[PDB]
Amino acid sequence: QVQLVQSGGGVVQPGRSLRLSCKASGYTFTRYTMHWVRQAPGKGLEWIGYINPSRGYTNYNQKVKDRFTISRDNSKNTAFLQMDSLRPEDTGVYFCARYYDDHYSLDYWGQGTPVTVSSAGGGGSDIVMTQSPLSLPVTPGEPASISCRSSQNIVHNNGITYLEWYLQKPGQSPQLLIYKVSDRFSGVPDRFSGSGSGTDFTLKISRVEAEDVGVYYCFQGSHIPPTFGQGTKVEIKQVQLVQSGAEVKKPGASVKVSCKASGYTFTSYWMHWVRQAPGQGLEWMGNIWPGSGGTNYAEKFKNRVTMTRDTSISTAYMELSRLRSDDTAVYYCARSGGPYFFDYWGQGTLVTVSSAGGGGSDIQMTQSPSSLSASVGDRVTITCSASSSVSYMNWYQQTPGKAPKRWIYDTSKLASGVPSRFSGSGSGTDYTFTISSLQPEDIATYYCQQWSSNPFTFGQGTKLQIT
Amino acid sequence: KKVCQHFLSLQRMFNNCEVVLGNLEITYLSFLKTIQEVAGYVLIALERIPLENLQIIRGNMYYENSYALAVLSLKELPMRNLQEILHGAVRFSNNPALCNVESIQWRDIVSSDFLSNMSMDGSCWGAGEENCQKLTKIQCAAGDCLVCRKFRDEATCKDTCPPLMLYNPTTYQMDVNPEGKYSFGATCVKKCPRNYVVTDHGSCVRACGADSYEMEEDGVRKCKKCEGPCRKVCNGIGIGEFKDSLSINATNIKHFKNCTSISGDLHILPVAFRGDSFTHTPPLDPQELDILKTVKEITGFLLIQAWPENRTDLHAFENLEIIRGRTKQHGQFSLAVVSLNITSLGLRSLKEISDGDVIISGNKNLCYANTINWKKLFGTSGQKTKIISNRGENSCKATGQVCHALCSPEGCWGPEPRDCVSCRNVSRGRECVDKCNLLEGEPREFVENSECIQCHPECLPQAMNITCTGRGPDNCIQCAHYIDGPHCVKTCPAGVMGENNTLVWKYA
Amino acid sequence: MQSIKGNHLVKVYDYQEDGSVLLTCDAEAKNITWFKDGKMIGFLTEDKKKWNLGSNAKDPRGMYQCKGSQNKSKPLQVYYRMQTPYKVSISGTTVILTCPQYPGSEILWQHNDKNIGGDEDDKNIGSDEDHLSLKEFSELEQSGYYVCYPRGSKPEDANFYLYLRARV
Repeated sequence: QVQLVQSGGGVVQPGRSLRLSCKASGYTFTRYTMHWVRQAPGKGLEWIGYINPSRGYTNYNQKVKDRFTISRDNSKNTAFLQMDSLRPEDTGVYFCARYYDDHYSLDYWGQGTPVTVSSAGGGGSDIVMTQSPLSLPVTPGEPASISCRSSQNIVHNNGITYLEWYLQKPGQSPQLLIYKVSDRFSGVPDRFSGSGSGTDFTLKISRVEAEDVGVYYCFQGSHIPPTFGQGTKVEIKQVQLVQSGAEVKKPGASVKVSCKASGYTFTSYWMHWVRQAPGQGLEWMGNIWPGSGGTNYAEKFKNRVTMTRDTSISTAYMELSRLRSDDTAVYYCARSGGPYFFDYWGQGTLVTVSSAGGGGSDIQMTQSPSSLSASVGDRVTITCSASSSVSYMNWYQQTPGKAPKRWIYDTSKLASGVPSRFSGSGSGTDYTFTISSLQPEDIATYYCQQWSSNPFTFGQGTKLQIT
Repeated sequence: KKVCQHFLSLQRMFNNCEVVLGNLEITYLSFLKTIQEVAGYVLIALERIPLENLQIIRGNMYYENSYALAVLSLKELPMRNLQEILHGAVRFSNNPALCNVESIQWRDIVSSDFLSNMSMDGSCWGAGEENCQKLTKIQCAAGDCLVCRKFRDEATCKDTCPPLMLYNPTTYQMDVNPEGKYSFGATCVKKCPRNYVVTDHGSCVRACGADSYEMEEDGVRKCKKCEGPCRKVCNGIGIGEFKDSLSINATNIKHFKNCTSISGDLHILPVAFRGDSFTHTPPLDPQELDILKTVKEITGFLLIQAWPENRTDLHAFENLEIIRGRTKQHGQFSLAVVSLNITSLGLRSLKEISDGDVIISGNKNLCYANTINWKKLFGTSGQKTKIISNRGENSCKATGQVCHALCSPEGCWGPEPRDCVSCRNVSRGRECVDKCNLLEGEPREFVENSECIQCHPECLPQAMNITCTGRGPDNCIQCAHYIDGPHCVKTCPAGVMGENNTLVWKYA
Repeated sequence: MQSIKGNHLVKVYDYQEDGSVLLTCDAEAKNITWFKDGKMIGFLTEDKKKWNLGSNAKDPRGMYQCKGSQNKSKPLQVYYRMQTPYKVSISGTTVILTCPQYPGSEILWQHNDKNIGGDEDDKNIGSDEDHLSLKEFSELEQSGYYVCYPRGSKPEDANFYLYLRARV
C-alpha cells in the first residue's frame, strides 16, 4: 500500500523555522512528483508546490517561496519542507501528496501534519499589553484616563517598572510621554499623567487639547522582547535621526531601510528599530549597538531580518529580506535612551509589499454551494467555476480530520473504490460534481482542483451533510 | 584518624571521623562510634545515638553562646566518655526522651563554666547501668594524658606545639626551629599533613582565602596575607557571564568589586554612566565606580570613553598596572581614553601597555598628557601613541598646567607630585618630594634606587649623618631602644623558646 | 503528436517523395481554410485538402492552423532549418528547445509522443528548467513533433506542438 507520512510539525513561535519530513512508501519515490498542500483551519487546500525527486526540480507558490524550502532525499524516500520565518498565518495542517502525471491528479495523500505558529515567543516575551479603552474619543478639556493591563507583572529584576505610554501624533513619529511608571519626559507637559502597579497601569490626561490627539501605544520593557500594546487612538467626541525614502518591492524581495544619525555620538547609543504594521500595533524587531555591530533580533523576524551599521557615515541600515505581503509597514528607526526606551525616533520609511495576487492570472476555483444539506438518497449537485479555462478538473473528498482523497480525475474518471453514484461533468471553466444518491457515509468536504497551470488551485470546498 | 567539619552525606562524611576539628552537628543511624576528641562543639539535635567515644568538646564554636552540648526533643545516647567539655558551657536543655541522664549530674562534665550552664528536660551516666560517670576531678581531662588540655602531638599533653620558628641566639636572630611542628588540630605535625596549608597562627587549615592569600614558599602551601587586594580573577565585559554585555553596567558593576585581574576587557562607555534601557540596567552612580579601584591588570583593552565630570581624573582606575592587550579595541587601540572632561590623565600606575597602540584623544581638558614618554610604557614595537586634540600645548604651558619640577623629564600624568612617570629627585612612595629625609626629616628614610625607604621605626633618627643605611633594624645606625646583640630590637628576649622552649634571659 | 486530440488537427504529411512540406488538416472535409501566423493563406473548397508550404529546403516556419465547418484548430509550430511559440536554438550540432509557457513548474517534454529529458542517463539529452538541449542532433531520428507541459497537465492540453526538422 502506497503511504505518504508527514512529520516534523509542532507548535513554534512566530518567526521561527520548521523542518518537515514526508516519507514515501509503497512506490518508487523518484517516479512521482512529491507535492505539499497546506490546509489552514477553516480554509481550503492551498497548494504550496512540488518537488521532483528524480530531477530535484522544485516549484512553489509565490507567497512562501522566500520562506519555504522543499527538498528530497531519494535514499530515504522522504520529502522535506524547510520553512523559514514561520508566521501565525502558516498555522495549519500540511499534507504530502504523490502526483500522478498520467492521471493528472495527486493520487496518494498523506495523513498530514498540523502546524500551529503560536507560542507567545516563550510566553512572557509576548506581554500582551491590553489597553482598556480602544479608540476612545474625548472632548477637549476633560479628565481622560486610558488604562492598560500587562499579561505578566511589569516588574523587572532591577525593580524599575520599565513601563511607558508613548503618544503618536497623526502622521508623525511616536514620542515618549511617561519615561517611567508615572514620570514625564522633558518637554512632555504636566497635562498628561499616569499611574499603575503590578499588571495594572493607566494613563490619564486631566486636560485634553488638540495636541493630545493621537494614538497612545504603551511599551513594556520588563520582558526581554519589548512589546507595544494594541493601542487606543484617542479621538475627539539637536539630534535628529533621518530615515531613508519610501520604497515598494514585490513579494520575497529585500528592503534596506536606512537611518542617518546626527547630533549625538553614533557609537554611544543603541539603535532599536521598531516596525508598525498597518492595521496593527508597533513591535520591536532588533537593535544594533552602533560601535560593536552586535544585533539582537526579535522572534517575529528572527530568520528574515538583518541590521547593519556604517559608523563611518553615522548611519545604520536594516535590510529585511524575503519581503512578505503582511510585512508591509513603516520601519521607524528609534534610539533607545538611557532610562527610557525609544526616546527620539526618526521619520521612518514606509515599505509596502504585495504582488499581483493572480486575481486574473492564477486560475481561481469557485465552488457552489459552499455548504449543502440534503437527505439520504437525494441527488446532490456541486458546481465548480474556474477563472480561466481548465482542460480537466480533479475532485477530492476530505473527511473531517482525514486527508483529502481524490474522487474524480480527468474531470470524469472515478478513482478506485469510488461508488458509481458520484460523477463529474463539465469542461473548461464550468465543471459539475454530482452525487445521484446521497448516503450517510457521503458526509464530507468536496473540493475541485485545477491543474492546467501552477500553483494548483483548489475550490473553497463544499460541506455536504445529511439532515 | 579521619576528620570532618544531607543525612546520608553527614553519615558518610562523619562515620570514620576519629576526631572532628569542626563541630559535632548530630541533628535529626549509629553512624558514629569512635569520635574520640572534638576541638569544638556538639550540635545534638536527635533516640539511640551511641556517642560512646565522645570525650572532650573544646567549644571553639557555639550554637548561640557557649552552647557546646546543645540537646533538644534520647535515652540510648550513652556519651559516657564525655567527662570534660572544655572552653564551653553545657546547654543540656530540652531532654524530653532522655532517660537516666537526670540522675547523673551535668556539672562535672564542664569546667569553670557553670555560669551559663542551663540544663533541663554515685549515679549512672548513660543508658544501662554498665556506664558510669567515672569522676576523676571531684593535663588530662578524659580521665601522658589520654586527651590533652590544649595539644597532644603523639602522647604528651601540651599547651602549645613546638613552634615552627625558634630564636637563635647563636645567630643573634629569631630563627626557625629545626624540630618545628605545625599544630594540626590538637597534634603537632612535622609536615603540614592532609593537604593542609600552613596558616598565620601555624594551625594549618585547608582554606585560608579570607584576608590572606595562598602561596608556596616551600614544599607545603602557605597562607600569606593579602597584599592590598589579593588576586581574584574575574572575567570582564566580553568574556564570561557578561560576555554579551555592552559596558560595565550598574547591574554588572558590583560583581567587579575586589576583582583584581579583569580577564576580559573593561570598556566603560557612554551607555553605562548614562544608564541603559533595552539592556534593563539603571544608571550607574558615579560613586560606585570606585569599586573598580582594586583593578591591578586588565588582560584586554580599556576604552574608557566617558567618566564622571565631577571627578577631574580617571581616579577610579588609578591602580591599573598592566593593560596587556590580549584583545584590542578596534585592533589597534588598547588604552583609548577618548573625548572626556578629565583634567589630568591620572592613571598613575599604568606601566605596561603591552599590545595595542595608545590613543588619548579629544580630552579637551587633559593637559599633562603629551609630555609622557610613551615608548617605555608601550611594550610591543607596533605600538605608536596617538596623543591628539587635547588642550593646547602652548595653552598648557601659559596656563601653568605643567608638570611640577619635582619630576623627571619623562613626562607626568598629573600636576600633583604623585602623578609623575619619573622623579627629578628621589621618590618617597607614590609621590616624589624634592629630597629624601637623609639628614632632615621625620620618617628619617634612606634613598635606595632613587626611592625613599623609611627607616626601622625601632631606630632613632641621627642628626649628624644619615639615619639608617638600609631597610631592616640591623641596618639602622641609631637605636634609642635596646639593641639585641648585633641587631637593634624593640625589647630584649625573655619569654623565648630555646632547646626545650627555654625562656632565654639573653642579656640584661 | 500522432493524435489530433486537443484541437491539434494540423499535422505534417511526412509522405512526400520530394523535399516538400505537406500539411494535413484533421477536420470534416467541406471546405478547408488554412491560416499562417493568424492570417489566412488559402481556402480549399473540397477537392484537395493538403496545404503545400513549398520545398523543405526553404526552411518553412510559422504557426499554421486549419478550420473546416467548426472553429479553427490549435496551432502547429513549424521549425524547418536545412501566442509565444517554442524557441529553437541551434549551435553546431546542439539544438535547444524552450517551452513557450514556463510558469515555474516542473515542465515535462515529449518527442514523438515519447517523454524525453527526464532521465539523467543520457549525456546528449539535458533538461534545464524550461530549456531542452539536444547535442549531436540527428536529423532523421530527433526530428518531429515536440511539446512541453508542466507536470500535472496533459500534453494534449498544450497550446501548440512544435514540429522540428533540422539538418545539423
